[PDB]
Amino acid sequence: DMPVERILEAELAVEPNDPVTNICQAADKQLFTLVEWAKRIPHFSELPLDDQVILLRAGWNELLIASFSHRSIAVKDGILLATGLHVHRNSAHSAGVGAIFDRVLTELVSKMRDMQMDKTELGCLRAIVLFNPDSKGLSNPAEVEALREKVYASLEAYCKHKYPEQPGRFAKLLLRLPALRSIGLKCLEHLFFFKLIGDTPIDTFLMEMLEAPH
Amino acid sequence: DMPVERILEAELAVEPPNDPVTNICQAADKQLFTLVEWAKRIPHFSELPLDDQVILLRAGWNELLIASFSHRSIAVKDGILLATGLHVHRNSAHSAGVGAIFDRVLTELVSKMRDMQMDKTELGCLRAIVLFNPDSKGLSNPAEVEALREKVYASLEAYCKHKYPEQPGRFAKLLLRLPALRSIGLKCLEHLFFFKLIGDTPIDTFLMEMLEAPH
Amino acid sequence: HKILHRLLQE
Amino acid sequence: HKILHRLLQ
Ligand SMILES: Cc1cc2c(cc1-c1cc3cc(C(=O)O)c(=O)oc3cc1O)C(C)(C)CCC2(C)C
Ligand SMILES: Cc1cc2c(cc1-c1cc3cc(C(=O)O)c(=O)oc3cc1O)C(C)(C)CCC2(C)C
Repeated sequence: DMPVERILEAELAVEPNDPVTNICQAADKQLFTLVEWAKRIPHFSELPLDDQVILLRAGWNELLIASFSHRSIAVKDGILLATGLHVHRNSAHSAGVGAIFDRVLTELVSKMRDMQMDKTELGCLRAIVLFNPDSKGLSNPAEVEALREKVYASLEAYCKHKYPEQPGRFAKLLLRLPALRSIGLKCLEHLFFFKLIGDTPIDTFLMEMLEAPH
Repeated sequence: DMPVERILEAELAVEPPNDPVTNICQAADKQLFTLVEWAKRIPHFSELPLDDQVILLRAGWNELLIASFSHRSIAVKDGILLATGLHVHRNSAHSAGVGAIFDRVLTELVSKMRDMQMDKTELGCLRAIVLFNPDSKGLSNPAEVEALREKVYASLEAYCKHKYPEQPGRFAKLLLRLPALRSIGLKCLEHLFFFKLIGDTPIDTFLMEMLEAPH
Repeated sequence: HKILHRLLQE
Repeated sequence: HKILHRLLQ
């Protein structure tokens, strides 16, 4: 069984000048909290440890880009980091990463805002990401797929009950996942580049996430 | 309105020496022409402003077309059927240095289309959703494209509920291949950009045009 | 975009 | 994967 009330509690349980080094510090910090979040999602902690590792290594960036984007809904043209720092669009642009930052804004934050995506809905989206059965090396893909199926069935039923006037809302929620996937990848390419040029500090867990597998 | 019957006819209307990659790349170039024909038979696409038609096709072509050859390949064991008629097996893709990307097509797309037996209407709707991508940059009016998308996905949901009433998950499941399709398209594009760069792989004119920078 | 514009002609 | 393992319990 996969109750939305539990996913929601997961969410509530973990809530808190190169703008880039601030952004990267926030990410490293929230990688620790992501572990705490994942353990509160039903059945995750029951999977084999190696699979838990695979799901987190494959999903972390998406999982955490979804989180700070949802937090930023009430921010005009910027993002709110878990540190408390607001980062404006103009400062991302001034630091050479304006284009990627705008895509977070336009494809994620603003669409979350326009639909007023709620915290249960976020949590379900992020559970869906976490239970990614395409993740390579999973000892049993079918099982993760099944956990995913139960999350999206509970979400569908949450949407139909809570927002019965909006028959499309469910689909619309899932249709943010392609943008999330691409924004995650494009942000990883920037990070691999920061690491390479070696300018920007990257803290230890962030760095570990940027290692090759094994 | 956005009837699934028209989307399906769109599909049915357009259905068709050894570096395996150069064959893969000729096929893609060939099917870029047919993609244009397909797009034009999707309702309301041709009514959009010409610049918007261009934006959508230039952003989606690879996803659109990786979706089609994958679905064609459902009955192929461990390989791909190109629109030319050529079957390309995973061993030959491995032997040519692109086995990883080829297996992701296989495992995340072809084989998942097979296990659910995704039908042609369903494909076509998926591809319509992709085409009507309101996040595409530079669109003169994103809302209208979003609205066309919304209509595609409402007709799909209704098609699924009527035709596969015993599978209440099927709709979601179809939409949940779109993230893999997105990443596979980007990963394929990065290969293509690399082939152009090293220059040891022929790339035909339309494929090449799709690889140019925007205006 | 030359080729694509041409094909979009109708 | 050292840090992630340790955090996972
Ligand atoms: C780490 C990172 C880098 C970037 C960005 C975001 C992040 C980034 C920040 C957080 C913040 C977080 C936070 O303050 O809540 C978080 O939880 O996870 C992150 C994951 C990330 O990849 C964007 C896309 C905003 C601009 C481009 C660069 C600078 C590459
Ligand atoms: C063009 C292209 C390249 C590659 C691949 C696919 C394509 C590729 C082939 C077709 C075939 C098509 C066909 O035969 O029906 C098609 O419609 O569109 C394509 C688009 C493409 O990007 C895969 C991912 C199978 C392996 C890796 C490389 C070699 C990068």
